[PDB]
Amino acid sequence: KKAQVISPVNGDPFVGMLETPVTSAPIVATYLSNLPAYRTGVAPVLRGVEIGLAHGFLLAGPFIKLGPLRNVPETAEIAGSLSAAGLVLILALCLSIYGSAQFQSTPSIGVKTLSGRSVARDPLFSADGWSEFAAGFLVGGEAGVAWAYVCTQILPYYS
Amino acid sequence: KKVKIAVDRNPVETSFEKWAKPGHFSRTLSKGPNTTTWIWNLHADAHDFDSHTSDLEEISRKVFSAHFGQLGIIFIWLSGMYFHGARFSNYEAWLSDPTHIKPSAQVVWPIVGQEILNGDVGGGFQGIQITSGFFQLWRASGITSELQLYTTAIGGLVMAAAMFFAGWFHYHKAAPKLEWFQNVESMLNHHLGGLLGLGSLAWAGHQIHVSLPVNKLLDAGVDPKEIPLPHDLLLNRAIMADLYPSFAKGIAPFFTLNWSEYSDFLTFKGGLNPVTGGLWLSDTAHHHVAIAVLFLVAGHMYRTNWGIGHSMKEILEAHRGPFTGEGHVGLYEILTTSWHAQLAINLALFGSLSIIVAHHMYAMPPYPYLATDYGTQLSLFTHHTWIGGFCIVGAGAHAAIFMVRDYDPTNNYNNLLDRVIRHRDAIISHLNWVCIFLGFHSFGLYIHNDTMSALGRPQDMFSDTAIQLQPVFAQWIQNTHFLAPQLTAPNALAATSLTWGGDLVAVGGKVAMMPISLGTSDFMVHHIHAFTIHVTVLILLKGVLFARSSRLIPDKANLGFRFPCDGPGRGGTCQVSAWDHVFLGLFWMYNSLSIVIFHFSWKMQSDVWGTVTASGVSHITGGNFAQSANTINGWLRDFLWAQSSQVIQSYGSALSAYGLIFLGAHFVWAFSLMFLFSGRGYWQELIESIVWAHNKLKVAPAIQPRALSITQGRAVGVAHYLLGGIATTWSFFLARIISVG
Amino acid sequence: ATKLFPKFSQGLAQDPTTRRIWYGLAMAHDFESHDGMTEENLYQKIFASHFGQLSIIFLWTSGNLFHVAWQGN
Amino acid sequence: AHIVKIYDTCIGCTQCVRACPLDVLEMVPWDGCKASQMASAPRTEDCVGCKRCETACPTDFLSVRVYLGSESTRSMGLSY
Amino acid sequence: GWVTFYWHWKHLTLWQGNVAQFDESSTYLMGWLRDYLWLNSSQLINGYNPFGMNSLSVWAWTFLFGHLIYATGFMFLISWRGYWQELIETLVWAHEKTPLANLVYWKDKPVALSIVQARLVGLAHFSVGYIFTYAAFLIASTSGRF
Amino acid sequence: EVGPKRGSLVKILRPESYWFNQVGKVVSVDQSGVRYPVVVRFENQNYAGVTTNNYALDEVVAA
Amino acid sequence: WTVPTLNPDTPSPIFGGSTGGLLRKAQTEEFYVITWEAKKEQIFEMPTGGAAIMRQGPNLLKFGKKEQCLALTTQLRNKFKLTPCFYRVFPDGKVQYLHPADGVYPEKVNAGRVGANQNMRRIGQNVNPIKVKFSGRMMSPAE
Ligand code: CLA
Ligand code: CLA
Ligand code: CLA
Ligand code: CLA
Ligand code: CLA
Ligand SMILES: CC1=C(/C=C/C(C)=C/C=C/C(C)=C/C=C/C=C(C)/C=C/C=C(C)/C=C/C2=C(C)CCCC2(C)C)C(C)(C)CCC1
Ligand SMILES: CC1=C(C/C=C(\C)CCC[C@H](C)CCC[C@H](C)CCCC(C)C)C(=O)c2ccccc2C1=O
Ligand SMILES: CC1=C(C/C=C(\C)CCC[C@H](C)CCC[C@H](C)CCCC(C)C)C(=O)c2ccccc2C1=O
Ligand code: SF4
Ligand code: SF4
Repeated sequence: KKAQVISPVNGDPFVGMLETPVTSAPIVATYLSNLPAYRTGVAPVLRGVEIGLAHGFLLAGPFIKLGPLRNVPETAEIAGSLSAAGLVLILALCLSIYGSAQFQSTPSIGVKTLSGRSVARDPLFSADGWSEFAAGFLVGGEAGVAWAYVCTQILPYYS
Repeated sequence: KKVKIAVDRNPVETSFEKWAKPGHFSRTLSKGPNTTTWIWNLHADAHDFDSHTSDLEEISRKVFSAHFGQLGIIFIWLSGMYFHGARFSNYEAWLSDPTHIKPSAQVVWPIVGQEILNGDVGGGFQGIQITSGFFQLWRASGITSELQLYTTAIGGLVMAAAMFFAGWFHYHKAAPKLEWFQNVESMLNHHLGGLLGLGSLAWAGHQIHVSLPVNKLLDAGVDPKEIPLPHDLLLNRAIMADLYPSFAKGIAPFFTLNWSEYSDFLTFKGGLNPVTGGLWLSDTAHHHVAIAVLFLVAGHMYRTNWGIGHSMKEILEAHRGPFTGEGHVGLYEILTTSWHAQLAINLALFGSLSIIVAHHMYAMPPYPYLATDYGTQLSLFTHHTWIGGFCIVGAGAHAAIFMVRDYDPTNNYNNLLDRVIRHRDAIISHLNWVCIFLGFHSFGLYIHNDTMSALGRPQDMFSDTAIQLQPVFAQWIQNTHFLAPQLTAPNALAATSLTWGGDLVAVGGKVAMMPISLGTSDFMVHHIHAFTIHVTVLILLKGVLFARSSRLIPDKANLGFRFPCDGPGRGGTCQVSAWDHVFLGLFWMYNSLSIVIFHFSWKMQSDVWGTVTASGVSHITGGNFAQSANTINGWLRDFLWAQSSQVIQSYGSALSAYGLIFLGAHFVWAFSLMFLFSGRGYWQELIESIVWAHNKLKVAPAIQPRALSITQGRAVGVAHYLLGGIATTWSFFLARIISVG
Repeated sequence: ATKLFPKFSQGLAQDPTTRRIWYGLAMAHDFESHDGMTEENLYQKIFASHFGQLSIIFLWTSGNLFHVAWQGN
Repeated sequence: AHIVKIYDTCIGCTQCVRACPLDVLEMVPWDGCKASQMASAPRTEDCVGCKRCETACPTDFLSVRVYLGSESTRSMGLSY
Repeated sequence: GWVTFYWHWKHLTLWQGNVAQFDESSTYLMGWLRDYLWLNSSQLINGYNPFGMNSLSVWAWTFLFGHLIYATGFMFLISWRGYWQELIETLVWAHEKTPLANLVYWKDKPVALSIVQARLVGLAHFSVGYIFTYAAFLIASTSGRF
Repeated sequence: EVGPKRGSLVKILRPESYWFNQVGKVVSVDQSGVRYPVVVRFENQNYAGVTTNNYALDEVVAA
Repeated sequence: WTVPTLNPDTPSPIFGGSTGGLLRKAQTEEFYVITWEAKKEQIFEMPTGGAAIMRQGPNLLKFGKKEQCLALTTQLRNKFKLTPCFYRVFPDGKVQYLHPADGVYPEKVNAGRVGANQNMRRIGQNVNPIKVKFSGRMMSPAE
């Protein structure tokens, strides 16, 4: 009857997160820590480029296979890539105004990392950091949409 | 010995002394009324037995005798239906021609012109065409005479008087103690062996000896007057051995375990009777024999007075995991200490069971000539679906009431209930997200189709033609159960239902049951069903988990289960209680089950029900559900506007009362909006300006007129809302399907 | 901290919630419940608002005329 | 912050303080309507506006009166 | 709505030459339901069907639009603040504890609509749906015939 | 002593009272310098559920 | 009586962890700490959700809202007959004592606490809102 799995977060039963296998399994925490969002030491512009490449490559698919011009053979990929470009641009504007809105207060409380060593604050959560993050997001998103078009053009088994 | 009879002699004196004193059951209302709210509280707290007192023994005795009263009332109602089928019915005429004559058992008196409601149903009769299906049930029982219904009615009245005598006895003369009610091992052993095991065994005996031969002769064209009476099929074994030669062997094949000899009246045929359109009564007889054996072995599981068996406390306490802490410990104490914890589970499973019943009674119509009475089939799905939803909402209610009153945190430390209350935020957050996801991806599909077909882009819709969302999993299960007798159920001659696929059974020209195809429309409506169910679950479960406390109000348990609000503070705290979550879950239950029964009616009228006169099945709506139900305008046009032609033109005909209850139900539903949209504080000031006029004329009452409570306003509003909406649907359904079906 | 949108109400501009946005959208033209409003300033703001309503009405009629003249028959 | 005012009809029954879930009210001696206690509202920055206080006031209408004012985190019962 | 129902039906029966239909059916409410609301909806709701569409499809879509908005106002009219504030508390927890999404945070704290505010919002959804539904029905049942 | 007798019927003259222009019976009158000394009990209860209330000497009148 | 300083060495009750605990308000704006000295180990009810076991001796407990602390205060005072006292902690480390701000609980007199927000008139002796019009902000006649 030993070996309980569910634990409170960092041992604190009053914070309210209840560290759980979906939260803090070694593989899951490893994967989430390796994501460019949580690389708080790298420049936010490059993490934004990577995130934007991913998101601009994935969100072309729906516009391509389900857009209004999905059934005309060659116009479909062009239309969906232009639509994904527009959506990426909209998201970049969203990120810019979010950086205008959020980063004005500079909260003074520190950050630890569930093991005691007081890490620094992520430069991403600063006005200049989020500005360059949205810049990287725009660049990477448009590049990822363009490459999605390219992959529709060049991949062998693209049905 | 532990498990035994334990009662108190003459606990409560039998007198009308407390009948003359209303409000006697509580300390607050026994002082008398000063305001009108007392009159409402007298009724709201009437059966709230766990607040009249604290001792569970007296609460339990009250509950037991109240159950006896409910049983007596149910027996009165059953005897009344049997009596109306005996005196005021065309049953003996319907037995001779059930495919032509409409089942009627309610005659209307000719007083103010309502003799027009005595419709020409058939059999030289004039009455109201019933949709409860009692005629099919009685034919399946093997009645064949109104005298047997008469004596069944008199037996029902005898049993009702017996139940009421039993309630009076077990409250006033000899009422059991708490340690008698708390023998849940004995109660389960008995309710499984004797109630559901021996009950199914006895019904199997009736099905062997009365239903099967009588119905076998009824299906062979024999007139119900020349059929042997059931006692003649009991005594004269020659008749049964002529009908089933295994009766020539006696009961020896049972005791010699040569059971295959009984394969004449205990079958596994499957499918439907081609001549009646219902399940084979030999199949049902074998069914009830089997589940009787199963329940009788299931009733020998728990330990009562002889060491063999299980202690439920030991099963529960030894079921715990690494994810779940201490596990089911303290739940035995919860359920042997709280009546509401029991009521919650019982209502939940009983309502889910009623919906199981609704779904399993149309696909596998058990009674002869049930499927071809489309009104009876529709009514029997709708009724049990609604009863199930109501019971489930009540299950959420009483779970909340447990969490408020009967919950003790000392008994529940790191058990499953504590561990649920500790992460209710995760629970409700994921439930909220899935409700939103499903709302979008289930209703925005309908909006997308509306927008596409309105813009003239039918190639962009979500249909069986443009963008197919086929329900491939349900289609595979259909094919898996259609091919079941070939591979996975070799002793079954056919599948359980014809809805899996195959040939249709048509009786009297009308389609009893035929395969049901599923496409994109069915995908969308099933996902709508899951969406609405999940939102109702969201509301009720959020009321349960946040019945004691929240991040808004941490002291909600002291506030109670039924309170309107803490105040306008914290931005506004109205409907924070666990009662108001039930009040909203009622609305969402209505919204869910309305769509469920709408799906049923349209799918049945389009793709199942119909006539075969020439070579071809001509359905009622012509199979529009496949292509028309992709849109909300579809359900408007081709269901709510098209199938409303029978209810609004029913005036001057036998179904005119259905149109009347259409309009009056539309009235009551909207009337509910006077109570739901508004608030008490307006009506109190209006009432006091009226009381001024009553004072001026010296007619102000001594019982001060108050506006209804806030909680009472919400309850009245939801009551009128549900009544009007359900009754509108009832009128629409019945007026449509009695005419076209 | 204290926001900027409800220039007419400092109690709303200090609201940390989303109620500030809504109540500032819905208290914008209740000029007599503004901060620092006098009666003369009230009447003057109302005068200007009536001028704005007139301008809007006349632009609306101009647009009806224009679209009937252009895209109509 | 909401506005909680307490009037001289207070008979000093302490019910408004016992009902207050936020510790906004307190009972002050003799520096009020009369001797034998009186209520007061010194910590209205913590008042949420629930009006449990005036729900519990037994005087004609309510000696304690909550007037809903500007909201904050403390006056909206937010743990976030 | 009563006023305009009366006007619209009296004039629909006048314009169609069938004032007898109003003189007979307007004396009872199933007349108003069937012969006015049900009868004159025939072209409106068939503005678009699975066979195609016509110029009344915009008014059909608007009809259903108002039916949606009205009912949505029912949500703010019947359900009241305190169910939604606790729901939003749960969603705040969900956003603060979700990885890759707690990076994004609100500047204005999510609270439920207040009491007066949601009263106004339900009244506005209600009125907009009422108005749009009747405008669609009016213009479509009159333009469809004439 | 001040006020009415301790069984007298009294009409309430407080404008914001629930029992304004309504007859009540005196429980007692506190003879100190207390403001609102008169304790009146009413046969009918207010919206809060109270039947007693303290009134001043100018808020009370005979019959 | 003097204002007690918050002891951080005070242990906490035995709680297995919930989800109703602290949020970013604790890190950004404020949070609250309630303390009490218990005579035994009793399973009490957390206002956030779930049951915790208080320790024999002094306990300490974090909360994100003052209403939570006073809910537990009335629970420990009414069901366990204890005398708890809670604070308000700011993320920068500043502690502000809150409940027994004079030592005794607010329903009891203390002979020296000052009466605040007391209108010395009857509730019907308030002026009409026309007299408090154009006072700057929208102002109630109660002022
Ligand atoms: C005539 C015989 C009789 C007499 C004199 C009493 C006398 C008493 N009983 Mg007992 N009792 C009896 C029969 C009797 N009982 C029976 C037959 C049952 C089994 C159901 C009970 C079960 C019972 C319980 C469980 C309790 C009592 C209690 C009481 C006390 C007050 C009950 C009261 O307020 O009655 C007035 C109440 C009624 C008249 C209600 C009748 C409800 C009936 C059964 C159902 C009718 C439903 C109806 C069909 C709905 C129609 C809907 C409508 C809108 C059309 C009193 C000592 C209570 C007690 O001791 O508390 C101190 C208590 O808790 N009795
Ligand atoms: C073989 C034994 C047996 C049987 C048949 C039943 C049957 C029943 N019990 Mg259970 N019960 C039993 C043993 C049994 N019990 C034991 C041993 C205990 C003690 C732990 C309990 C404790 C218990 C409680 C606490 C309650 C029940 C209830 C019920 C009824 C539920 C209603 C229902 O399903 O409608 C089916 C209806 C019928 C089948 C109608 C016919 C009823 C027949 C005549 C009575 C059954 C035989 C009876 C138990 C034996 C005594 C007969 C009498 C002459 C002395 C049902 C009649 C509930 C109820 O409704 O209360 C009234 C309820 O509240 N029982
Ligand atoms: C509870 C269910 C039930 C009941 C009551 C019956 C009843 C009966 N079955 Mg059926 N049967 C059933 C289920 C049932 N069956 C099922 C599930 C199957 C499938 C396996 C069958 C298959 C079956 C076959 C194949 C046959 C029967 C037959 C019979 C009859 C003969 C009984 C017999 O020989 O057993 C013996 C039973 C007893 C010896 C008990 C008698 C007890 C008496 C009544 C005691 C009372 C005396 C009292 C104390 C004092 C007198 C009082 C007063 C006069 C002084 C009888 C009518 C036979 C028959 O007649 O066919 C029509 C037959 O051939 N049954
Ligand atoms: C096995 C079924 C069952 C049982 C035994 C109980 C028992 C109880 N419930 Mg639960 N409940 C149930 C099902 C059940 N309920 C269901 C299905 C729902 C969902 C609707 C609820 C929802 C519910 C809530 C929300 C509450 C209860 C409460 C209660 C308690 C007091 C009920 C009372 O005094 O009402 C006395 C009876 C009435 C007031 C009559 C109600 C009037 C109805 C609505 C009229 C309409 C019905 C009619 C068929 C329609 C035609 C109308 C016609 C007359 C014109 C009691 C313990 C209360 C409680 O414990 O809180 C402390 C409470 O607040 N129940
Ligand atoms: C038609 C009326 C209506 C509508 C649309 C809703 C909608 C909703 N209710 Mg409400 N509700 C209503 C009536 C309604 N309710 C009534 C009458 C009651 C009775 C009191 C309730 C009681 C109630 C409760 C108690 C709960 C809800 C919940 C919900 C949500 C669950 C579905 C969801 O999120 O899916 C997604 C949204 C929809 C399906 C709405 C339609 C949006 C479509 C898809 C189009 C989207 C437009 C798109 C963004 C383009 C924008 C255009 C741009 C110009 C702005 C949703 C916000 C639940 C909730 O909030 O938790 C999840 C909940 O707990 N409701
Ligand atoms: C659901 C429901 C219903 C119905 C129900 C039913 C119909 C049920 C049934 C049930 C049943 C139907 C039951 C039964 C039971 C039975 C029993 C319980 C019996 C018993 C018997 C006995 C116990 C005996 C014994 C013996 C003998 C005598 C022989 C020899 C040996 C011995 C000793 C064993 C309705 C719809 C109306 C309403 C709602 C609810
Ligand atoms: C209309 C309405 C009222 C007013 C309803 C009044 C108070 C009661 C309605 C009628 C009562 C029941 C009187 C009916 C007659 C009495 C039963 C006495 C019988 C006398 C003769 C008629 C026989 C509320 O008090 C209310 C409160 C909270 C939310 C919504 C509402 C709401 O919508
Ligand atoms: C759904 C619902 C919510 C939840 C609604 C949330 C909190 C706000 C709505 C979510 C977003 C903001 C929808 C915004 C869409 C609008 C189209 C925005 C238009 C406004 C601009 C013109 C300014 C409540 O807070 C509520 C409160 C009291 C009674 C009933 C209810 C209620 O029914
Ligand atoms: S409104 Fe609530 S918190 Fe404010 S003073 Fe009154 S009782 Fe206390
Ligand atoms: S409850 Fe009312 S009367 Fe009693 S002390 Fe508080 S304000 Fe005074």
